[PDB]
Amino acid sequence: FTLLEIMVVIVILGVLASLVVPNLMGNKEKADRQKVVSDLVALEGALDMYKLDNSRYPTTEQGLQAL
Amino acid sequence: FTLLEIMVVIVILGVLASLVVPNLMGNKEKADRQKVVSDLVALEGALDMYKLDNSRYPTTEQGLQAL
Repeated sequence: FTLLEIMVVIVILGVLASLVVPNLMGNKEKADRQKVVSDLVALEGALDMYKLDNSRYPTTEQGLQAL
Repeated sequence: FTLLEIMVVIVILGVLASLVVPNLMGNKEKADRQKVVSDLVALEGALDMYKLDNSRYPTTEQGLQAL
């Protein structure tokens, strides 16, 4: 109640917490790439639409907000 | 491949098919006249030849087949 209730658990605690290694850190950073690479085709491909109707692309100061 | 391969072309299709107006209909009907007018001189002029040898023209029921 004081020893068995504790000492047995102290082991179970560390035995549990020791061999529980879920994963790494930084996988999201790899995801940031495709998130931007996905934009690349989506950006140029979307701009091409505007390059069709107005037959041209927006100006720098005009920015992508024109899209 | 799905949008640029299509949307750009949908425009090019209509832009092409829209400003391609070749000509009218009925010019052949005008040609039917000269085709018959050409016969007129050719008919009488040809009949005149028969009006020379036999000194006269063929009969109605005899028709132009006599020529």
